[PDB]
Amino acid sequence: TIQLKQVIDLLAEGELSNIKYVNIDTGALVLERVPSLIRAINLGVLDLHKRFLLKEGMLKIQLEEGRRLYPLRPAYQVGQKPKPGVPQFITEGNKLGRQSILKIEKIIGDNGVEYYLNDTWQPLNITTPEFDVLEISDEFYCHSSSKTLEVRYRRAPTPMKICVDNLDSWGCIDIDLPYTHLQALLYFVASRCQTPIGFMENTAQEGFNFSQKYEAECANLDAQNLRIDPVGNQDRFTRGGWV
Amino acid sequence: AVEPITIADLTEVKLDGKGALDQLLQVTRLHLAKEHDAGRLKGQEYAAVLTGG
Repeated sequence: TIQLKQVIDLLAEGELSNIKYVNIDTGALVLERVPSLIRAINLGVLDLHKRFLLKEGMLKIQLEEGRRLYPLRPAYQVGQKPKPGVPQFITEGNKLGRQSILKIEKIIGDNGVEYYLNDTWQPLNITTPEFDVLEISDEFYCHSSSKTLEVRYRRAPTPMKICVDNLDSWGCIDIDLPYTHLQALLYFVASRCQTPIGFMENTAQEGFNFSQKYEAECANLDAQNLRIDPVGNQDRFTRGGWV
Repeated sequence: AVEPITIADLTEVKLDGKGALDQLLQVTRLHLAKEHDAGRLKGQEYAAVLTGG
């Protein structure tokens, strides 16, 4: 799910050719605003991961009786930096970053049971008070019979860190996307960069046009169904009674 | 003391010549180039202004 940054910039030359970002007026060659371009591209990738799933992750929480709030932050995760004031209880899963948890979706115990999320008055309900924290009531401990939990959530990749010495290559960086959403990302970046420039009648609408094309492309990807889509088929016949 | 002003004096055909027309066009190009280098001109107003001028 990777692409060389080199290819991306070479292609974005073909749509940013009007403006400062990539061209000297004479002998149009890429400038050194590459930092700003990278900062825009990362935002574009995050937006695409918002619009389509494209990824999902997993954790594993080791419970501790009498605890009320379990935050999911990269200071509690094994292999991260062990801040002394916190006990590292997240013992397994994808390395956690600042933007990794877009939404928690499933909670599965060690017994194979499936608990309920934000479904009030359900038998064993788990509540998220702050979108990245699990609040576990005492009734859960009363009737849990589970020493650990498995969490699944919608992910977004962690962008690679650029550096002033890394300005040498900038071409070994790898964006994390399938190529389809590359074609879409091009329009996103072009719109964002071209918006605040131009004073002529036809040159003041390029940002708007690129936004329109971006939306059209997203709709086309949805129609072609090039993203993950689970579909549920319960049993309903093993409960005992529907047969 | 009679130097005859000629078409060469006005402008020689080369782009980088020393004719008055050539150097005026060059300075206009430089100003527009700096304007485009700053985030203020697209690559089409650059042509429009020159052709008008």
